[PDB]
Amino acid sequence: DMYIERAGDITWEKDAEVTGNSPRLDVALDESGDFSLVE
Amino acid sequence: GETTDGVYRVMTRRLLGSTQVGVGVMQEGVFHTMWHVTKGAALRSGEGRLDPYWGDVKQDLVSYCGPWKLDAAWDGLSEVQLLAVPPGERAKNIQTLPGIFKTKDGDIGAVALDYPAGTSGSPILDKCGRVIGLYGNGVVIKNGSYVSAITQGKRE
Ligand SMILES: CN(C)C(=O)N1CCNCC1
Ligand SMILES: CN(C)C(=O)N1CCNCC1
Repeated sequence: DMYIERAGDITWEKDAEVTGNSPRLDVALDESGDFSLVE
Repeated sequence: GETTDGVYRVMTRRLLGSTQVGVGVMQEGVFHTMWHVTKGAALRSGEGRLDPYWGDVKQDLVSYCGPWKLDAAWDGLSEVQLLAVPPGERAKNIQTLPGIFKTKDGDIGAVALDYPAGTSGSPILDKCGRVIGLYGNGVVIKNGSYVSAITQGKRE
């Protein structure tokens, strides 16, 4: 059986770690909910 | 059981020990997560039970106790925060500028951040603290890097 446990408040935090790039990608979404890259 | 607003871990005892299979958001008495995390199964909250209410495999979303309540959207310009809840680790805010998933049915924001599978369902937030979507359904690109869609449902 699956169960839930509280992990935190949902808030924006000033001076959080800033990382990650911003790619623009052509994708397709299938009937199963799987995304795939189109080229 | 626990109905307080906030971010929650989704755990199971089916495998070795206690395993975190995903994350979700409690808001206005409704628990929101990704479909692939629970597969539509019921959840426990202490001594209480959460039954699924709405779900869709294609959107990869599911709500418990009521209809989907999260209606904020990424503005297409500003940076956001992934409120990551990794297995066995503390909740951590990570600020990033989303990229774009371009599809035949329209454009969706995407976050290029890589966390273990059990982090699926962690919320993505705007500057007001509003949940603009959930992390955990995406793709792997050319350099082996994971990019997740900012997946949001519709509030009726
Ligand atoms: C620790 N972390 C968020 C990652 O695995 N990243 C590094 C920078 N952006 C891409 C993936
Ligand atoms: C859905 N999800 C977050 C995953 O399965 N990932 C991303 C790529 N690295 C392993 C874990």
